[PDB]
Amino acid sequence: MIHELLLALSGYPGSIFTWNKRSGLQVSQDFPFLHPSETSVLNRLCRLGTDYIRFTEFIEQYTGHVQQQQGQGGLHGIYLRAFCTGLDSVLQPYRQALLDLEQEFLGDPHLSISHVNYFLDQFQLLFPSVMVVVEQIKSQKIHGCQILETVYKHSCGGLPPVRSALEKILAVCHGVMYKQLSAWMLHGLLLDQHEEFFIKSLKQFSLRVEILPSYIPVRVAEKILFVGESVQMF
Amino acid sequence: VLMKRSITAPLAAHISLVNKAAVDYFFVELHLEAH
Amino acid sequence: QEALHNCSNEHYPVLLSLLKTSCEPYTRFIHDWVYSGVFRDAYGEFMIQVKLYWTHGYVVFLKHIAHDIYVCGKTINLLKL
Repeated sequence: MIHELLLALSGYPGSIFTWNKRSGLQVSQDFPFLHPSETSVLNRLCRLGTDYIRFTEFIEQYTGHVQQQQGQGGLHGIYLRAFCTGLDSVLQPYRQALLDLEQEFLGDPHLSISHVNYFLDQFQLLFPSVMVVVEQIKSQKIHGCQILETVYKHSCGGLPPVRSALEKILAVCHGVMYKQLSAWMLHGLLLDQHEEFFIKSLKQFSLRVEILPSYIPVRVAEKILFVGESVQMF
Repeated sequence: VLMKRSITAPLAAHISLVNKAAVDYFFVELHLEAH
Repeated sequence: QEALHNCSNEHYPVLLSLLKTSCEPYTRFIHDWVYSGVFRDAYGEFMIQVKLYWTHGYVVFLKHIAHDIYVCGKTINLLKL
């Protein structure tokens, strides 16, 4: 029971906590060692581990699977990989929690299920909220700059931990937009390939007015487009 | 930003000297203007 | 093209450090034709290669400066004559 659950939650499926895609992790529910008393605790703990398997699976699938190549932001593309990169770094305290747990079991092997439920209560609300925020992005094939808005609107919530957590990933995706913008305004060199960063001599550029993020109004984007056209011209 | 033009500026100064010497070498010495 | 493909990730300094040493003998090759104009290649990595003095040949890295090297060497090689 002890190392087996930590094995399952880390992202490698357990033999007691059987990996399904439609019921996630489920306890085997056939031993005469388990009961309704402990089952509910195991299910509550299993929620976080199922979400963690999905997180690591998505991050692995979309980080370092191509040379960034055509590519769409629903499958390929720099923004989605940036989302996976930020998603791994927000998940670092969960890894630390599991590592700490094994050390406590080494110190005393008689700890109960109430201890692990008690420590992992703070993740217990944080994982379900961010799960649907990434789920809507995955299902609808949200492409381009709309990804930033999609995570942005649910980081305008009424839950503080979710706000900090989503805000970190949004900073990561801003970073890749800013790295491409830091050349094009001052040189004219695009560093973005087959994605949108909301701007496209005497012409040859146009503002992508439809894709432009809502917290970046049309007025500032016109000044951006002006700067890029000018530096291209001379 | 990816730029390889920062090395071109300490190189074009010699490109220009070579080109000016090439055009001058015909006229003031080999006298193509007289021909 | 591998530089411009991915430049905003963790693989950016390693790829830049790879491309910066993948061009190190090339700067020696160019460091010949700027001051003397004598042919050096036996590898097929050089695109300025072997009548009225235009019977040497000339055929992505920046092709905008290569033809300048092809003519900037041949002036020094003309003053040898």
